[PDB]
Amino acid sequence: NVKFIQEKKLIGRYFDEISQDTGKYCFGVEDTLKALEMGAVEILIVYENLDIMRYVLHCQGTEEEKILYLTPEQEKDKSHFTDKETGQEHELIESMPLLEWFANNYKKFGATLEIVTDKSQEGSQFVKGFGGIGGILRYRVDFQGMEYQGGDDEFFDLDDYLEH
Repeated sequence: NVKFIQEKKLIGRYFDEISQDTGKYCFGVEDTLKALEMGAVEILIVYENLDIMRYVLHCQGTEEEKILYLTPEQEKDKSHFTDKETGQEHELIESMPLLEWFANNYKKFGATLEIVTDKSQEGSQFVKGFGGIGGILRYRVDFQGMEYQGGDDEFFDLDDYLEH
């Protein structure tokens, strides 16, 4: 099965290149997804046994749409579905198997949707270190997270370069 070897070279190439501080990789759904949207991803690392799914939460008010990943415990809590800035209960419109989704249109994003498992040692590095979703990029790209990213260098170590 290609799975065994696919997960070996792919997964390893993810955690190894990152070992070079090349920032040409990302882990998780949000990141792996965003990078796919960024077209920065060269290859996608998603496991067959992915417990992460995509659910869309919306309210009639259409003033606060929310779509994020939830694990067995997350969907159970349901607290995330609501917000203290709206105090309203969202309404799930649809539910789509993320992993299944990844292989559905990965061609559109231009990323190589490759499946892998935790059977191999490398696989654990992903699931245990991340969760079962990763994204390899072609080259260093600009990432956004906290406010004032363009300058404060939240994820950019280059901030020190500025000093000297």
